[PDB]
Amino acid sequence: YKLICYYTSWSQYREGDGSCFPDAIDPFLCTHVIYSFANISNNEIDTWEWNDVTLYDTLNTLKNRNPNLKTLLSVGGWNFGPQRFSKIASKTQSRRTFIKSVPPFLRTHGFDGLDLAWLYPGRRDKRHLTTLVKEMKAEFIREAQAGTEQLLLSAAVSAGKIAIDRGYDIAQISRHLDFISLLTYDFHGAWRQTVGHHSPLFRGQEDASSRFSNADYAVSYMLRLGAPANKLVMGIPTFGKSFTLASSKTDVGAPVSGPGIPGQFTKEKGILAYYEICDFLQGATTHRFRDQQVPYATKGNQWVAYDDQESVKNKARYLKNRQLAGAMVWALDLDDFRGTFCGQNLTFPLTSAVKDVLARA
Ligand SMILES: *[C@@H]1O[C@H](CO)[C@@H](O[C@@H]2O[C@H](CO)[C@@H](O)[C@H](O)[C@H]2NC(C)=O)[C@H](O)[C@H]1NC(C)=O
Repeated sequence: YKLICYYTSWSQYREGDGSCFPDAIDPFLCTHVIYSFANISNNEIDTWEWNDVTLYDTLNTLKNRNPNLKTLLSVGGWNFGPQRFSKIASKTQSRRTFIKSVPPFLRTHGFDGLDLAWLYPGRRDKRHLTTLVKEMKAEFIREAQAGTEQLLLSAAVSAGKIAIDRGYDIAQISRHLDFISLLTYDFHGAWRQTVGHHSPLFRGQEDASSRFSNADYAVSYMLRLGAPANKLVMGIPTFGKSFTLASSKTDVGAPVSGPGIPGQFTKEKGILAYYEICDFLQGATTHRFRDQQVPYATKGNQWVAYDDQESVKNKARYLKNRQLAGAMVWALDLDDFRGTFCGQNLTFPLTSAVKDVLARA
């Protein structure tokens, strides 16, 4: 089973214990570590942060302790304009330039592959994505003739039904990609004036409208569109989504006035790291959706949808029963990487729970 873990560049700037460098990653925890967010300049892959080449180097040295560990560099991300991605892939000339620039860059910095994070091609890009993947893969095949191990090619793909139907030719891209990470953790979030969970496993016999907004439906739909199970990786989040309540109501359908207040370390409205949630829970009321199989907590006027060891173990069993290629974890740096906030002196408690179930079949 694969365990694919993202590390984010910007996590180094978090004050105090929140600061996270690749140095803190356990080399034996994951099978693949993906460094998040390379840029594109002058139609060529490029660094993002001022100290990226140093961090690339610190990350890739983990391979000295675990030579089976693979690393990938991810291009794109949220702060990357999808329009930008769109203009690059649309034009054979800018696209071929981008493609030819990738292998040498990957080789120079010690990466084993490229992860595409085009965050949402529209209906007009569907065809250009297919071309980009096809041609990127053909280039990696050619580049291996030089005697070094073929570069891996992956993509992060939306788990939203409409997003899938709109921008992705799954049957076509699946044959060229080594694995596909399903972003099954954005099924709700502040764009609605209600409370709700962003990563439920099952539908929730309760509602019925976006019967499509759960992990299970996303997985079944992808299988149906032609993605082979042995290439699909189910995303599991290590962060939570917070909301500020508009009333004293806390149950399903409770009105909302906006995202929750920022966490002391991640300083981003609407999101809390798992290590911040561990602190939040002290004095909070915990609940669990029986049908969706995920918990939530409340304290004062703050409502948090998150994943704990049990929800994470559950998702992992589920991907096991469906014979998927493995799990993807978004943000090693949002998990308790120091292992000093969540009671037990256990480093990476969410990710480890996942690894433990996987070590099982
Ligand atoms: C990522 O690359 C882009 C493209 O080079 C950079 O954006 C450029 O800003 C330059 C100079 O700062 C301006 O003249 C352009 O208008 C910008 N273009 C775009 C697309 O933004 C961008 O600064 C790079 N980002 C990082 C973090 O390095």
